[PDB]
Amino acid sequence: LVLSQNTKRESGRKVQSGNINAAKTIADIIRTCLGPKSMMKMLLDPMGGIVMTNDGNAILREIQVQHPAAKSMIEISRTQDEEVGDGTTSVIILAGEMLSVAEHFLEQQMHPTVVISAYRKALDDMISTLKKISIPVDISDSDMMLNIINSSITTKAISRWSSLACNIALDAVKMVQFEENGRKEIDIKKYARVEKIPGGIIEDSCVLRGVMINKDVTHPRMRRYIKNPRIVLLDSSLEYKKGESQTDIEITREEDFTRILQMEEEYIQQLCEDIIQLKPDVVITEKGISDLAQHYLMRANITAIRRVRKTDNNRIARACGARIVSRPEELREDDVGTGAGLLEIKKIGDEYFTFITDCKDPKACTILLRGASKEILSEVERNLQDAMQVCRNVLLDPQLVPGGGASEMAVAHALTEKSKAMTGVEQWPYRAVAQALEVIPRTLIQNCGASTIRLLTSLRAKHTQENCETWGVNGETGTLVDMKELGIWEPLAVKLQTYKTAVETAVLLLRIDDIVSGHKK
Amino acid sequence: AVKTLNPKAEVARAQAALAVNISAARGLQDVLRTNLGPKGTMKMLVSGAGDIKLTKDGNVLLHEMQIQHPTASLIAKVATAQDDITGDGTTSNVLIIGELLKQADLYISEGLHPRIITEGFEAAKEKALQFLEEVKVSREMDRETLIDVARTSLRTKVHAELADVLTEAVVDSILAIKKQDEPIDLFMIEIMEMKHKSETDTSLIRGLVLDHGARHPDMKKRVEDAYILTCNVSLEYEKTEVNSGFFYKSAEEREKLVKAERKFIEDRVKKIIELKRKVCGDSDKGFVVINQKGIDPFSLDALSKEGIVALRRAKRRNMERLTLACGGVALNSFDDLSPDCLGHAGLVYEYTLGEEKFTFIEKCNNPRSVTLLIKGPNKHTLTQIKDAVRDGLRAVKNAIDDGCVVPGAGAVEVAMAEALIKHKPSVKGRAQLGVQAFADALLIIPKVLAQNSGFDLQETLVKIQAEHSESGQLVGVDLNTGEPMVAAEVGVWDNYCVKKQLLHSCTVIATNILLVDEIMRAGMS
Amino acid sequence: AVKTLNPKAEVARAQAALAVNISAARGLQDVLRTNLGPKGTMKMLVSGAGDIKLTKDGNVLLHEMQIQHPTASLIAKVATAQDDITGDGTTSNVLIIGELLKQAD
Amino acid sequence: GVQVVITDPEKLDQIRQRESDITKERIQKILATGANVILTTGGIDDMCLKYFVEAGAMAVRRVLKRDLKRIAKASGATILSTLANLEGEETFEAAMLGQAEEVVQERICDDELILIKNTKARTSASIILRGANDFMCDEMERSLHDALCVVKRVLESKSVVPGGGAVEAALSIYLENYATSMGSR
Amino acid sequence: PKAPGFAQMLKEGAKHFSGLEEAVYRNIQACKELAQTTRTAYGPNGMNKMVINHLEKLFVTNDAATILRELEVQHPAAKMIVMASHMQEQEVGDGTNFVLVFAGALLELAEELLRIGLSVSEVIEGYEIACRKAHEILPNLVCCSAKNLRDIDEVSSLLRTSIMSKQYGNEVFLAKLIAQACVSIFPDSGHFNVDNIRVCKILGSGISSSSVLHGMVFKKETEGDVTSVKDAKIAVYSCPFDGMITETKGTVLIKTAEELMNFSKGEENLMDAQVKAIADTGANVVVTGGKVADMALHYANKYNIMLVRLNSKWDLRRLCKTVGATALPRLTPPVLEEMGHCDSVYLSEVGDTQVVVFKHEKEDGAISTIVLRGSTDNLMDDIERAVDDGVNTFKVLTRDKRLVPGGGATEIELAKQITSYGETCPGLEQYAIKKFAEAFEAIPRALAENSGVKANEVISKLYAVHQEGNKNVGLDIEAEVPAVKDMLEAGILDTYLGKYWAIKLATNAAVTVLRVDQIIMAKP
Amino acid sequence: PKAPGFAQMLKEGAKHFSGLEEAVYRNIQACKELAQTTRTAYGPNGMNKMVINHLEKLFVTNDAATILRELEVQ
Amino acid sequence: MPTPVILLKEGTDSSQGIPQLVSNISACQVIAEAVRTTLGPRGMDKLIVDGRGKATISNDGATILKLLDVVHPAAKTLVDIAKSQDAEVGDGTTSVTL
Repeated sequence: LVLSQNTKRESGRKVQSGNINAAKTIADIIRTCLGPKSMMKMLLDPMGGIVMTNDGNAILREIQVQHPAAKSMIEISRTQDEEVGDGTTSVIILAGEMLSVAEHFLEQQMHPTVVISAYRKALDDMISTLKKISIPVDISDSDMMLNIINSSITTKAISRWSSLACNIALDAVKMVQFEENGRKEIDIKKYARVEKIPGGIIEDSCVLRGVMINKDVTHPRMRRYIKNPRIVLLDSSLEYKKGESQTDIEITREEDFTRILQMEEEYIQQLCEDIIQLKPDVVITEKGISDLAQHYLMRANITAIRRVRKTDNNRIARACGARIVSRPEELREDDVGTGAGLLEIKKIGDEYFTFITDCKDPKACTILLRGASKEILSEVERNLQDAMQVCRNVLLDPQLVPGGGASEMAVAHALTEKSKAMTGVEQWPYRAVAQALEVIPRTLIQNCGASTIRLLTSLRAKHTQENCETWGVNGETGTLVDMKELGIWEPLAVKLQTYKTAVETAVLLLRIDDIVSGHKK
Repeated sequence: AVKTLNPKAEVARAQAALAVNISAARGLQDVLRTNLGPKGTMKMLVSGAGDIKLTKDGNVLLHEMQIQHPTASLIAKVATAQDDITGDGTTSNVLIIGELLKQADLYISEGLHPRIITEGFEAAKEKALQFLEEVKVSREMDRETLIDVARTSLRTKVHAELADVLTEAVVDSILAIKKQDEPIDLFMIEIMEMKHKSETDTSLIRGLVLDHGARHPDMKKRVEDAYILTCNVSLEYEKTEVNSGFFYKSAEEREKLVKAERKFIEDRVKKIIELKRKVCGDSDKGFVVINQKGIDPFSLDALSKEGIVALRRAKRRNMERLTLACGGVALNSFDDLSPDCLGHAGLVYEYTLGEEKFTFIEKCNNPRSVTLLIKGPNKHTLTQIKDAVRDGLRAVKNAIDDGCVVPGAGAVEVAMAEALIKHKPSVKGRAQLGVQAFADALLIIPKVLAQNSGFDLQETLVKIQAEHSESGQLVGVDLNTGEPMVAAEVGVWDNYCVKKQLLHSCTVIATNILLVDEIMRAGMS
Repeated sequence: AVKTLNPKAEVARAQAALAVNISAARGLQDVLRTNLGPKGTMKMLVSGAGDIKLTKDGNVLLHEMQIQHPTASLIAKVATAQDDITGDGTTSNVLIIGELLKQAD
Repeated sequence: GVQVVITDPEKLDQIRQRESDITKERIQKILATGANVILTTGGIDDMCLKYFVEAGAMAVRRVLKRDLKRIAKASGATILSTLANLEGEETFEAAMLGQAEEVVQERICDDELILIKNTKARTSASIILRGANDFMCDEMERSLHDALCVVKRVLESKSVVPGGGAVEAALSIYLENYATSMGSR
Repeated sequence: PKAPGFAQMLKEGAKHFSGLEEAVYRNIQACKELAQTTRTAYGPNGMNKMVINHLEKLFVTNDAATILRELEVQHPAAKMIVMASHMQEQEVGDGTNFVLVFAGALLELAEELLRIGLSVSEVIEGYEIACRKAHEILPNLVCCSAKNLRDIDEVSSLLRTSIMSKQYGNEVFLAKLIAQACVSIFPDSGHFNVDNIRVCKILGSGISSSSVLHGMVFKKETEGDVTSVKDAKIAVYSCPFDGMITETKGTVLIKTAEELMNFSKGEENLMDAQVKAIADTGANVVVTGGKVADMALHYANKYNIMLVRLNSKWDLRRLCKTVGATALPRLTPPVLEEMGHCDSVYLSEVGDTQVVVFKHEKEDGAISTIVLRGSTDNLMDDIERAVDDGVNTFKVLTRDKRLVPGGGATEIELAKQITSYGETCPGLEQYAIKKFAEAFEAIPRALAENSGVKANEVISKLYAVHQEGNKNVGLDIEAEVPAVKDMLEAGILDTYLGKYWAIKLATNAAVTVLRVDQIIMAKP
Repeated sequence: PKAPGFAQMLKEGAKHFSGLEEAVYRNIQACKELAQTTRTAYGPNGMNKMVINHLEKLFVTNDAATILRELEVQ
Repeated sequence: MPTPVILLKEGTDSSQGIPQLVSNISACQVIAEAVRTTLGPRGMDKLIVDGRGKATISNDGATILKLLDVVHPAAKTLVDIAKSQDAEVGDGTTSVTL
């Protein structure tokens, strides 16, 4: 007994093949799921719930494994998803297939390092390739973005509802631009709140010029409908709060006890008049609310909400532009809840909701999702999440790529052009990666279900002519289609990290030679 | 495949899970189909805890029928949503669902790829809703109009007599509910139930009833004229929020400390009593108080010597109904006390039942909050009718909500069918198949209606499958002779949005349901 | 009902058992429909003893694919006659059978 | 342990008042210097958060102790365990400030991390890692971690040895001859 | 073999029932068990029964509801009919027996028509309409609507039956005291609340020695003296008898010496002043359940005062009304107007039980108490149980009016009348109501069973003698004469309302239990 | 969860394979093992190999069939 | 897999009628025999020790019966009577049983 006492170890080609095999599985289990003709998957969470979703990330984010590289592959999916959202429909399927041929030189007894060495060379040209075949686009033009978005969203079940989301995604995206960074304003998708409510229909869900609250007026006498209210964000509580120094009182005389009780009354009321002195209309706080003050604030006919979540308070603050306060005496009128086009609290059906509309030029907004069932809704927003995410990426770069595999073949021959001109042993890996690229349109064929081999050869044959690069594969006809008329258009950066991620996967798994278990720490 | 990845994992396959899911609903619809239709049978459930049901609304059944098949649980959710949307027809909704999927299966069983049929459904609903939109009957809020609709809905659950008794109360409530623009159904609707004397005598009370009584024998049980105190501030003792350790040195002070402690609440109650005495200088008038929190016995005694009715520990919503009842000004601070802040009632007594106490609010001049006091012979039945009640109300709220109305009893579905069957392949052809079954699936409602009614299905459908003339009518199936019927003439109706949402709900359910291939289960231990 | 007679007993019901058989046969036919036809594929069977098949005549397959559903075994017997009668289209018979009941259902 | 005992209720409001005003005045006293960036490994209260927003200020809570030490050495700041003076009053001095061209928090991998550019007091260097998975980054930094040391040693010792195993190639033989010198076993 | 298939694996282990089979058979059989379970129950000839609970506690009983409350049933509909009667007793009192009988017979007959193939729903309608008609014809049988509010003799004669019903042995005693009980209470808090009567069980001294007191009792101790006064001055305090402890912590703190001397002395001194101030009002007896200060009772003993201890909230609430005096949460103010006032109060020793006596004479109306004497507490529990049910009977008697003839006679008219309406229905439902009429035979039938004589000819004889309008003659109680007796002279009457309601509830029980077809049962 | 459904319980416990997946994947890999098992086998430069049988008998070998004969492959 | 619904809980025992009734009559007769010898100027007394080991002699059967922790119900009634009579008059409680 020597080493680690029942911790398994393995080395070399068996390890190499094993990682090769598992990824082949890993990619394979999803190859059905990309494309406008994709499939859509529903999952068992371990604790009983159901998630039905086409986006691969969550699928893999909902996958438990034992082999490591799969879990290693797992994070790669979620990372690009996190950074890019979609392509997760494709990136891993690219990834394993890259590995799938990547093995093919292992029997060639070629040391992987060079094979890596070519890869880093390969990606460099690839990035250079796409930059050459990218297309900048105006960002002010809405319709192309809408076209881009549907081009971006005509892959998920909301396909039937492209018009709504495209504008829906655009509107919220546009209205989030925080210019205090000079002209380096940055949008946020955490101020892009998403609210899913069942019932109703997709058509009923809409972008709200403001915020929605799953709470109610503390007191009936406060009005449930106001045009141009003033809103207060009291970070502090509204009631008497501990004297923090383990304070103590020793009364001796009778009136003292009754005196002090008024004093807390007095202390609370004190707070009330400080509030009213700014003539506010709406009271919001993350903590509780004294009803006795709430009597006072009722007495002032000033709308009040208690115990509201902080992020919403920020978005509420970002809705009406006011700034939150924890100090009623130090409350400042520059944070008057002005920027409020309409105040209301509707009844959704068994739930009051808070309706805050028509801010002048709001920066925060929540999207109201009104559908059939939350798992349906949750599926929707994931697609929405991707939809909005790519748009900001479009707002981050105006340069666009034609997808549909068109770009893929473009590099493919381009590397082939590189390949033949780059004589040496490394040449064969170089073309092989190009050989790897061709599968994605091919995969698209199967999801359509067409004669993949013939179409692919023709497409490559089609893309042998330099005059045409937008020739790609239609989702439904399964026919060669120039993209310009087809309009499936994509952010270049989306494809960059795609290949960037893809190749990173390759090298990382390739240097592996060994497995060690049972760390026990 | 991924079994390679995980041994303990479980996967299905495209062909496999597809059949499983359709098999799942096909079973699920089979059980529930007994119910919808007035002739249908409600079902009784027994908890593992031994509790008891007598229900018919499927959502209750689905929510309580312990099943594990996932699609059902998914279907359960939207059905619950529909319950949160309208309340009945969830019955039909699932019956719509599985039957569509069954008809859906027929074609894919012919190898048809489902993606095509979905689009057929997509087109199909559109034309249907297009028809659905135009065919709804714009109707005013005529008492009878809703009355029939209420009777239309309520018969789904209970005796013809029982709902008829129930029908009058709900509608008049509805009449006494609106501020002509916006109902919320929560405050003005009080649903309280007593195990008392009948099922039928369950009635609207023009006033309000409370779930508790006075805590003192000298407390007046009954008062002719009630002047109302709505409040929530505790008149129980309280000691201040700061650590405040006191001592004394004399037992005389100890008593002096006794009186001082009480003095604060002493003033509190004192403010009211003076107000009462400022208000009820007359002997005839009676003064009542309501607290959301509790009340000191000494305070109780304080009121007792003044013969003051007061109540403690009310649910946070009751005072709204109270304000919606007596126009009373619900307050916290009694220093700012005004007689105009008061509420007034024309009559109050208390009703003692069993061990509990129930309190009665009567004779608002213009009550805006009312109560569905439920008189009960049997606990489950109270629970049983209540669902029927809440269902019945939510029917009406949409019914008033929509200035239009759908004639019920599935006359629409044939109308849907004929119009939809009257659709050429203006579609790309292959979709006309899915449309055909989509239309085909729609006729289930009368089919099960006849089935639940026992009449032979195939012949009756053909019978009613006779649009008569230029007046090809909205013709229903008779629920007792299995014959063509004008639901409008006989006053059988339904909420348009009901018809609206259910189609939408089911359709979206359907397409995604057909659009899964394997059901994954690879979770942690 | 007869559970009163016997606890360890098992019984079905009209809709129930009916539903069982159609699914059994329909389930049965689905497996074999891959077979008949020159473009069809023969199937390889593996004995628990390790022996091996490459046949497409389902009679061997049915006779050798261990099933517990009785109607399927019921199907096995009549097919066993048919192969003893002619040998092919045994395939047809069962596919004929199930799809017949399918429409019947 | 210092207990607060009240026999005269009349000043508890004033008591409770000052409880935060001390923090408030400390906020005011430091702000009056005009300082625009602050770190505090200690906790930061929302009262302070509100006040700094009124200042439009910049603040950090719960920063790791070592980095702010690097910050003070970088920016020229003085890390301050408290406010004080050689005289008893806790005072604050602008001379304690640290200085740098521009500070931004930036969301990399959708997470806003704070950047410091060009402290004039002492030039600083930090490195941002980009990679595919968390598995890749934490290893490559170790190589980076080792990467620094070797160069540091080269800086530490202005002398080099050729790589690629020449050492023993020379050593083996030179010792091989040197072995014959001893004549022992 | 060994391999059936399932088209619905919906259930994780649960009971799906369907096909009407359980409805047509199992539901019916379950109810039929209940009938046999308590078939012997009703009858002046019906016999008592004992059970121990799941906690193994004896319960000798003649009432069905109590044993039904003692039965952990598991079948669904069984409980329904159980709980139906459960409220019915909560509604009327006795009847538990009968309605259960009603439950089965209607159930027992129903399946046969269901077995005969009549529509399940049609069964409801015929059962329903018959019930409504049955109610309709019911008042036409009321006789001797006794009116005297506050006589002993009328009411005792009336009340005898229910006591007779569930206790055949000792009616004469039980009525007169219970009649004494009803008369001793007037409408004081409003029309003789049942709770206005209190029951005390004392083993030993067999039942004939049991009596009723015009006041109230406690089997409780005392701390000072023992006296009863012709003019009793009763002191009532939910307040415990101690220096009024401020609920918040005032501990004495001293800063000089003499406070030690002063405090405890005054601590004594004011307690003397407190109790004296009480005595100044002449209060000779003080009551509370709360804690008593030792010096305080030491002072009360110094002042020849009586004390009461550890009583529950209900106990004071009972007593508070007895002399009509107010309990005082404030210890000091021995209010004259709110001061206790009794005929005589002392401690008695009965059955080796220290017993505090409130022997009272109350013209204004009092909630008196009944003394139970006899050996087996098990006897007491039922023997109170029956009297309690009689108590309801008087109150239910006191509800409205209209004695009606008991002893099955009324049921015989019902059947014939309902039979008579049956053929005037004509229609497929006619059999159901025809069966509906028939089921009422069970009562005298069961009565015959509990009489243990050949029923059917008695039924026919009762039929025959009922063909001449003889609504007052009914089933006798006699081995010698298994034919008939006239109830009116026998005084064997009953309540209109009790018969009225029990008819309805059993009706409701049916339609419900009849209503359902297929069931689901999760694993417990 | 914890309860998927089966459209065909035809099997009392056995392995049914379908979808070409085994053919396209599992069939191939097993074959690929055999290649890997004996890739070294032939060759003047190919080296011998030994295996113990189930009955613990020694067999040094370069001939594939004989060593193949020693493998209870499943 | 349907199952008939039971009436009450499993093992909820019932035995009815003459054989049921007589069993107690024997059981009562069983009781007295433990007290049969007891009362009498030349009568008898018993010793019973608890499972705790604390022995207890008695001549008053009611005391003996109280020691005799009965499991039969109807017999406990007999045991109750003793307490009543003992709470009333005392020995002959012995007789009372007989």
